[PDB]
Amino acid sequence: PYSLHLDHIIQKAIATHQKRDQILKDTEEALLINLRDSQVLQHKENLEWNWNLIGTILKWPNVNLRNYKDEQLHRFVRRLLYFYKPSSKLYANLDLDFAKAKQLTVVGCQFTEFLLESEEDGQGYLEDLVKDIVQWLNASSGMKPERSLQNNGLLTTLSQHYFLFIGTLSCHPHGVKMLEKCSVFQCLLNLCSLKNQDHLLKLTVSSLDYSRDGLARVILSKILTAATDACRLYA
Amino acid sequence: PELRSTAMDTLSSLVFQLGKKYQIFIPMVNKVLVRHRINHQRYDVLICRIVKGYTLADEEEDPLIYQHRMLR
Ligand SMILES: Nc1ncnc2c1ncn2[C@@H]1O[C@H](COP(=O)(O)OP(=O)(O)OP(O)(O)=S)[C@@H](O)[C@H]1O
Repeated sequence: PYSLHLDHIIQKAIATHQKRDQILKDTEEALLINLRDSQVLQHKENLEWNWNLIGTILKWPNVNLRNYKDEQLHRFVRRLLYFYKPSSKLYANLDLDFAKAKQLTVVGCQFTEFLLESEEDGQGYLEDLVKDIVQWLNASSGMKPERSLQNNGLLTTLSQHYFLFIGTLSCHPHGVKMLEKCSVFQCLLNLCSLKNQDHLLKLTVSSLDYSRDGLARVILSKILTAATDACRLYA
Repeated sequence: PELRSTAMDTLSSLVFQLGKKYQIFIPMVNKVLVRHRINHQRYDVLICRIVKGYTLADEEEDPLIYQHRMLR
């Protein structure tokens, strides 16, 4: 898979096919060495961080912000949250064909699932991130009277990858609950009815997860039954 | 005890070419690594991307293809 949506789809299908029919500890020391060499806490300048090391801290098994209560890790996740939010205008402004574009998106997906990996301590960051995402998507979709037109910013920058975060938020059973705690599914339900933007329905119909029964199949059925004819054909 | 860093760098440069073909060797080397408290940062990055998935296209890739695509 060349793309990152089809990659997540095939990985989720392989994961559920493996899950239907049935590592190092590094407590506090090596974690501190890895977050020291990661260069996130030394300086706030973006694009100079060591993103391989960030991916290795976020994808290590037993570090999940629930068993290692250290203030440096909270500083690290707060800096990554402020970088990844679209309101701060840092990640959502880098254009396509970038030198490191797929890596930042992969790190973002594993970061927003790492936040969900602590279901009792990872609310204050995840709720803020998904509220900022739905705020940006309501601002760009046309639910506001300011401009109702930002197709020139979604189509050529990395800010179109914020559906993939919702995609990797939609697979887990605790993910749909957090996604419905904010007004995300209703926002896509109102997005289904508009007539001017057809690319957003292509983005949301190829990102969500339809493995289990819920509100994700209702959006797919609403696009399939009542939508634009081109979007209906693509669905 | 003195050839640890050079052998770990050689091991990291070797397992960068091997994709999921090295996943069978990880519990064999992990005993020797935790026995003498050997920590290498690039090897940790590589085995973190090997055990837990990074993407699907980069794992199990011809290394000459990568060297050609990075030379350009
Ligand atoms: N480009 C940036 N990347 C990360 N953080 C930034 C960036 N630019 C400004 N910041 C600020 O850094 C804040 C997060 O830092 P904290 O998690 O509070 O760690 P900190 O070291 O206490 O920060 P300060 O500035 O010393 S209070 C962001 O919410 C912003 O206030």
